[PDB]
Amino acid sequence: MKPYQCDYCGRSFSDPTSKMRHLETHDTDK
Ligand SMILES: [Zn+2]
Repeated sequence: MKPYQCDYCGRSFSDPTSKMRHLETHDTDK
């Protein structure tokens, strides 16, 4: 078991897919 957590969020995603979208769409400054 290894939680796919976000380095900035501290939130553990149990799925690499949504942890992926969440990490790439984190780039929503504009
Ligand atoms: Zn995040």
